[PDB]
Amino acid sequence: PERYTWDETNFGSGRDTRDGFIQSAPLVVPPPLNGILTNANPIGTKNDIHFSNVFNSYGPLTTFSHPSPVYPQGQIWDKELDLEHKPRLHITAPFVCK
Amino acid sequence: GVGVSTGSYDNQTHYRFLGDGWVEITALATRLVHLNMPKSENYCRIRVHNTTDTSVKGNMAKDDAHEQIWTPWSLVDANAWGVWLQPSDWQYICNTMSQLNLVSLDQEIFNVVLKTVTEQDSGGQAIKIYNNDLTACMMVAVDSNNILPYTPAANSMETLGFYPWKPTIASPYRYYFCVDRDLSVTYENQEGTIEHNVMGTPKGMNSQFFTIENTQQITLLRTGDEFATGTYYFDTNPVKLTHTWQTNRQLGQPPLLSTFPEADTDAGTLTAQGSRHGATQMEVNWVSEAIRTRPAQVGFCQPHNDFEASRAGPFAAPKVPADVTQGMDREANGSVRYSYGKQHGENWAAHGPAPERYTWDETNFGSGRDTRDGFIQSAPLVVPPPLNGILTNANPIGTKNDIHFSNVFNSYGPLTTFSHPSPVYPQGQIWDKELDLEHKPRLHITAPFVCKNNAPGQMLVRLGPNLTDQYDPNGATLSRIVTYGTFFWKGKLTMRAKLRANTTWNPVYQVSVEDNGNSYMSVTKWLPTATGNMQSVPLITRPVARNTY
Amino acid sequence: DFEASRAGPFAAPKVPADVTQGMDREANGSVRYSYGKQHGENWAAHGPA
Amino acid sequence: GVGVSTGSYDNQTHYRFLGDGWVEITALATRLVHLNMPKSENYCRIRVHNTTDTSVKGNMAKDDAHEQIWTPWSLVDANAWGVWLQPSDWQYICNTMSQLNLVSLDQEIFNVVLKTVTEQDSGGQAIKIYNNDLTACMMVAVDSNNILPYTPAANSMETLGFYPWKPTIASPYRYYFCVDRDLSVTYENQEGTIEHNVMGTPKGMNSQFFTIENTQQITLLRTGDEFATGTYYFDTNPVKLTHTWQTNRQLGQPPLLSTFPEADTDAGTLTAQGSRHGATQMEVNWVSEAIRTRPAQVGFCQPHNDFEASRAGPFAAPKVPADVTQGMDREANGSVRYSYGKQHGENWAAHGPAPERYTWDETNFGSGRDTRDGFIQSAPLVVPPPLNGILTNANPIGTKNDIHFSNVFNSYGPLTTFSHPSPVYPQGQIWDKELDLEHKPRLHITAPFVCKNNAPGQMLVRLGPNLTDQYDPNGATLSRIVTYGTFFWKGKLTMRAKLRANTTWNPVYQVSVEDNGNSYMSVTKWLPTATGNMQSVPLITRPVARNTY
Amino acid sequence: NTTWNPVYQVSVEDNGNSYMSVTKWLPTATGNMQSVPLITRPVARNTY
Amino acid sequence: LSTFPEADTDAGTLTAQGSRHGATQMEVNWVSEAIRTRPAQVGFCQPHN
Amino acid sequence: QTHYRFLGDGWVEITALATRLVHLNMPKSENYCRIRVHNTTDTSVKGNM
DNA sequence: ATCCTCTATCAC
DNA sequence: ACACCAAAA
DNA sequence: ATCCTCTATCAC
DNA sequence: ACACCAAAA
DNA sequence: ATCCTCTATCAC
DNA sequence: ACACCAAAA
DNA sequence: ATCCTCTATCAC
DNA sequence: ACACCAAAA
DNA sequence: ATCCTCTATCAC
DNA sequence: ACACCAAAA
Ligand SMILES: [Ca+2]
Ligand SMILES: [Ca+2]
Ligand SMILES: [Ca+2]
Ligand SMILES: [Ca+2]
Ligand SMILES: [Ca+2]
Ligand SMILES: [Ca+2]
Ligand SMILES: [Ca+2]
Repeated sequence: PERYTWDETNFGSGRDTRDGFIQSAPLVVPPPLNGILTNANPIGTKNDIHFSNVFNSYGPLTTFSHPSPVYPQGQIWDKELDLEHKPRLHITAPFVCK
Repeated sequence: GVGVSTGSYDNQTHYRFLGDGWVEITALATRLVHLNMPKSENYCRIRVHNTTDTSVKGNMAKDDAHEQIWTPWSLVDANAWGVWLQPSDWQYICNTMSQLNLVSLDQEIFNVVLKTVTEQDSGGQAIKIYNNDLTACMMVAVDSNNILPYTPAANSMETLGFYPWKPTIASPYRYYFCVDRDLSVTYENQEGTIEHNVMGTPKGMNSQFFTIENTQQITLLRTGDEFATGTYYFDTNPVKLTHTWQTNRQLGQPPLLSTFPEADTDAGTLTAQGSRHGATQMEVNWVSEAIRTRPAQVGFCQPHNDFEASRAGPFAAPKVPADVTQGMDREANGSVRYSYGKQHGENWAAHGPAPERYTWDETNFGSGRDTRDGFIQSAPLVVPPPLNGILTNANPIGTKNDIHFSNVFNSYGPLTTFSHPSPVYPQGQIWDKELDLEHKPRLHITAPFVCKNNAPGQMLVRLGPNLTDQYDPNGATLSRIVTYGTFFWKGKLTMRAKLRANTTWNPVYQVSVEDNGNSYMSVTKWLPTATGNMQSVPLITRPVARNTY
Repeated sequence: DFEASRAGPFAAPKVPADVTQGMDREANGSVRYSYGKQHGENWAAHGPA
Repeated sequence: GVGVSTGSYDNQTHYRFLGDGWVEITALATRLVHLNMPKSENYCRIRVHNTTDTSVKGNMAKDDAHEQIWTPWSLVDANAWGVWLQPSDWQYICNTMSQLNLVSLDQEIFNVVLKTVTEQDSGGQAIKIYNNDLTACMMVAVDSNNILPYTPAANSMETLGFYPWKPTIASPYRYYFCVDRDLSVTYENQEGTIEHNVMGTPKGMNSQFFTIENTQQITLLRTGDEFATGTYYFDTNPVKLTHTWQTNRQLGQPPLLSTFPEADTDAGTLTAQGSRHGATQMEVNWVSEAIRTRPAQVGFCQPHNDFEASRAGPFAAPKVPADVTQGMDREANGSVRYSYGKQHGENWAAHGPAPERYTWDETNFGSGRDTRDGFIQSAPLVVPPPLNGILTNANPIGTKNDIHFSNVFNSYGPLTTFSHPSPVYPQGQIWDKELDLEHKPRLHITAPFVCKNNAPGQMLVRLGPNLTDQYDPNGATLSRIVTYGTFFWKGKLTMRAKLRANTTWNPVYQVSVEDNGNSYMSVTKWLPTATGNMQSVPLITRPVARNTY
Repeated sequence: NTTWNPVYQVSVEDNGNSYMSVTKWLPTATGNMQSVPLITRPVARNTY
Repeated sequence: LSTFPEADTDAGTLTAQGSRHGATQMEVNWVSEAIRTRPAQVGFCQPHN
Repeated sequence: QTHYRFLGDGWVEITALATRLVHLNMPKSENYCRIRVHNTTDTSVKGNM
């Protein structure tokens, strides 16, 4: 089968794991060592597993953009989960019936 | 056709009282603005790279990389409490009301003054002669449709004077352009190099260049002309004027007493934790205020100094302000630090360029978090936890000594409910536009009022190019008669509040002043000096206790 | 997730859910009630228990 | 009576959408114009002879001989796309519409500024003082009846600024007069002399001398005055916004296939040319796409560098633009070369007087001609032609090595059908007057729109003679107070277009931009510099494929 | 249209090695063709 | 801006981070695009696999 | 076909027309089958899940 | 306040 | 946009 | 375009 | 000139 | 004379 | 303050 | 149930 | 056969 | 005789 | 069950 990867175009919303870092306490001009966790330091003793793979930035002030539709192959509309508490959207498709 | 004023000075504030204790506050702002020729005759796409700082290993959190577009136009922002109300008033409103809300805004420009300067007396010394040109003109325009990007002046303490009897000037219009900056991570000295600290060039897909002239209707103003706004109506949500306290530990039914105090000293007791009724979501066969079930989660844990980065570069993540707690964890519960300066506070007689600063600690108690005491137990709950049976604010993550679960833990979720921040009196921003993102943010920390629909068009101004007898278009760079001007600006801001109701018993915290002391609230602070200098210190908004359940 | 504020410490509430084969109770917020004779109990149950 | 603006700045563009996808585009142009005293106080009948160049043997094609009449008046031409629309817009229109047409024009002058300069400070150094005279006036007039000869400014890149935030000035009014110049033919060095390179004197029968003052109604404008045009209605033919391709070889019924391809590689075959049905106008008993009969002739052969001459002197014959073809035969299919300069493109930071140039290759394919392959066979057609049985682009005419049948062959005729040229975005001319010749030309290469009836009267302007205390009419030549001025010009241009329909399958060529590259279409080109410099590069008009049969 | 500077448009390109090459949305000699996903939202927005 | 470019090459400069006006939610006595206050958070960090 | 109906204020009413020839043969199972699917062949590996 | 060289799209 | 050039624009 | 510390001799 | 001070100015 | 990127709170 | 953004504000 | 590349001789 | 191609067919 | 901290689901 | 919280419930 032929395959195609779709890279979303909502820039300014993306994230570059490499440069993402958490400093500490009381902010310091140039951080020590044990004063900043980076995408190098390993979590739970695994070499390649970093804070990224477990960090969730989401929250109140977290605002973003609805994905886009993909021309051929893409899905158009979709039903909504019958869950008393719904999801802010489906990645499955663009249009979700209210 | 000239020699007759075109407007009228009025910097008053009216409290119109209506029934059921509703109130119609009316803000009157009049101000004298000065303005001189924009150095660049055109639009400049300028870049800014601080290699001088980005090059250091630890330094990144000091990154100022970006590329703005400099417009020869100047903005007229009044979006800052400090511009409308009088110290005392803010007192009054806060000490007396229960809620406040934006209603409508009305702006007005008039009494245009245009002058040119001629540096003469070359036959004697070096003097300067002042005189006004009548034909000369000014230019105004309003981006009502908001085609241009939003540029809040408080976003830089560059709004207008908070002092009426003293003039003021305008911040020049400048806006961001698309680049795609990149910077690597490093610490104190480490080893190797900063692998790559790049900037970048304009991308076809996101290049956006506007021009006041191709977007708005510009109006010419000579001396006798005058300009006036429409009347914008705010479509916003009101802001409570009361702080809260209650935390998950104090929500509803206090446990039942079995032991009653004897004297005003000793306390009382409850029933056996083992043999006590109630509910919990832990397996233990007992009960404690700590583990008892509550309606929802008040406040939540936020990640400390979460510098994240995108094609733009790195930046600190914003975060919902909250009480600092005994833990004095500021950066931990998003307090904010302002750096205002002499048109917005400062003393006045303060020497040097050193700006005055103020950190604001939010008053929504019961919502704060004390990092120290925060801890995660394990599995199957155990009375007193082992060691490898509880992670604390001591244990280090990813091999770093000072980095703990706090700096990466995010408590947020469905049951996580909190309170909208409060406004800061002088220096504070009032309203703000909303991000055009199909999925919005539950609020902005940037300001109190966020417009549900479209928002106040920004008011742009610029002097008109006063030409000389010599002019060649193809000519390198050329002369223009020196010129500058002034004009008054008048604003109208209407608000709606209601009087608070008294129901307690025990009096309650009120914003007050104090005799000549070393007290934060000391009259003298809001008083003139012998030479006439004064400062404006932020004031408490929401002096009175609320209730949340 | 015992968190704490000016009030003191306390366990964070959490949306109940199925426990799963994993029998992870405290993990998917099941709730434990401790009612007593006007609200259940047998009746002939002895002691304050 | 002064100190109050008389008009309003607005350089916007509105797209009014109506049903059936029709559209009403509205162009708004506002511009600041500067103007100084006309050196000649009168009308000058001046002559121009470039003997310095005409004298050489090969040189003639460089002849600039003529005699113009210099009027102390200045023209205000806005007839140039670049003045109305914004880069992006032209994109939009072209990428989205299917046709465009002129509708109406409206001009307006206002906010007059008149100043005099007094060079003083002779008691110190050498300064210049600026100040405005109120009583002073400006003069405007409109040759609505078009008594004066037409003088399109694009006919010289001297129209108005294409950049709004930057001022501009006017081209002075000048027009041709009757002489009867004559020049002989010569090459590289030859022998003998240039037999006679004469100019000549005014002829009684064709002498035509006009004067703004005896032809128009001049209106005086002081500072508080203002002037405004009527509202001209264009009576013109629309311009398609699509290029074509099909050539005589692809018109209608493709021959019948007898052999069908096996794989995406190999091709298919037709039927025996001998044993194939169809029609031709050659005697041969076979058939081939080359000789088959077509509806008519698409495009035609034009004579190369056909310098012809009349009582005026020599000049190159104009010629209907067309595709250049693989043959890259520019001068052969009339592409055009423009030499614009900084108010009309140029970069800006380009050094020296060197003007920037651009050659425009027409996009009406299937209409072009490749000189190389063009050939004439003989009599009675022969399968493979002899030698003296076919004249090619190798064989020389009249004993000159490089002069072939092409340079003298004219393919034009009844069955010769073609396409109207296209407009060029910046720098291009919009409309034009028609020659008052009882027998007209099927179009002008000069511009897209030619007025069927009368046309837009030219707008003339001139400053008024500011006299001194000293004046003698019989006096040789005399003083007048230095003076110069400015004013804004506002134009309104309305157009009508319709949206294109999508019917293909396969997407189609669209005008787009590209990331920071070495690409012709690179955002950066239409962007400001750090000091604020920018250029305007011509853009493709008719990006989309049409159909002609 | 409000910018100045033109803007990204979805277009095709001559017979190349370009992602956007007419030929992709064209039939073969035996009549074969593919459908390649296309860009939705070629044009720059604004969010603030 | 406090420093204006000379030629289409070199860039411009800002004011002293220490001596610059604005607001931030970090304790430092300076200012930088990186730490400055913004309206809200655009995009967010998601857990990998 | 596909029609672009143009209305004022630049609103547009697009109309999609789809016609297609469908083929269909007898459903092998005459009934409803509750079938199961386990890929032990892959689930058994250590890394694979 | 533009209509084909006047006034005068005067020829409406 | 009448108002299309020489009449009945 | 003056009314008792606002708007508002608003309390007429 | 009501219009007077705390209501019904 | 401010309404969500035009004109046009035009959608009243 | 309609006029809440994509329709029938 | 043919009208100038859609619907729509829709522009009657 | 209006219904003539870019408007008011 | 329950309506979001008063009177007052008073805002109907 | 208006009566949805800050206006015109
Ligand atoms: Ca609008
Ligand atoms: Ca005439
Ligand atoms: Ca006239
Ligand atoms: Ca008064
Ligand atoms: Ca408007
Ligand atoms: Ca049909
Ligand atoms: Ca009650």
